[PDB]
Amino acid sequence: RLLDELTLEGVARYMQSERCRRVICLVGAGISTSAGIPDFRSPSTNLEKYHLPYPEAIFEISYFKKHPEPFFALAKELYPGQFKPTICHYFMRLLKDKGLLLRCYTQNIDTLERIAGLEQEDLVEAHGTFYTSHCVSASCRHEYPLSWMKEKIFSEVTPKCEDCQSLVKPDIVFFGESLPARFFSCMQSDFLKVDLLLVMGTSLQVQPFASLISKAPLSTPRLLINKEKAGQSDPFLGMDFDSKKAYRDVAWLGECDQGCLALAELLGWKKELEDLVRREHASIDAQ
Amino acid sequence: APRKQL
Ligand SMILES: *C(=O)CCCCCCCCCCCCC
Ligand SMILES: [Zn+2]
Repeated sequence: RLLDELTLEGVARYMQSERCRRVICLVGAGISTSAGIPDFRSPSTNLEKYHLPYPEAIFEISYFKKHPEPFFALAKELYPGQFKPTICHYFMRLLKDKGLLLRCYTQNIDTLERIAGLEQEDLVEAHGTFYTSHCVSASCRHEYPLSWMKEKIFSEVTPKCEDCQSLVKPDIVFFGESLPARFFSCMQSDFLKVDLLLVMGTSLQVQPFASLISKAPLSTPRLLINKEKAGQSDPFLGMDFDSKKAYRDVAWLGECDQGCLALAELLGWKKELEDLVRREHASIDAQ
Repeated sequence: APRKQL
């Protein structure tokens, strides 16, 4: 075993050893719920006012292609009043600063990883992002920033390309679309090199993102920080936390921010994390 | 690729 005990204490000791050089983070909606961003995929998270065949169609490419207006009216409803990354986002910025971050694979479209200081090279936005938007005409593909897109969503004006008057779409991956090539290209390379997989705020229910946990080498420890245990084999159809054969998987159950605080504390990073977050939060508050 | 699905 690389972990001396299947606890957060064991993971922190591994992280400060010579054996742990390269960390992959896999993150989901659970890291952005304390920033006020809703889990868009959760049925338990105001649609009848549209002529949708089924509630789930508002996030399907097949429907968006037929009628984009529901998506954009909803985007106006859900658009955040502020974009303030969480302690969990800044923990990942610390990993980057400490030279430990190989890659962050995100299921989220909210841009908070970029605001927290992760560079495009550090990120695989598996489901794309609102950070940029593109004209949908294959011959044009004019790029637009989120400030432009936010202005059109609020106006209640369906966003149109200034050059060709085609629809402009946020660079998100709808349900029923292929993930970016970058997802597959990065996966092939990064999982040869990984020493630690940190799985934060995801119940691993979206494919093919959830398949990433099976790409870790057999020796690589996997730490889940999440409100609920996730990723175990389905006794109907994985992570092994609790069996007598468990050797590398650890669950820390709680809010993602509290788990990242607890791990930062073991690492001797609590004051650096507190100082980073308070500074960035003050900066964003003062915008 | 193997498309985005729940
Ligand atoms: C695949 O999981 C992508 C799902 C994207 C749905 C996004 C819903 C609309 C977002 C509203 C505003 C947030 C943008 C910052
Ligand atoms: Zn155009």
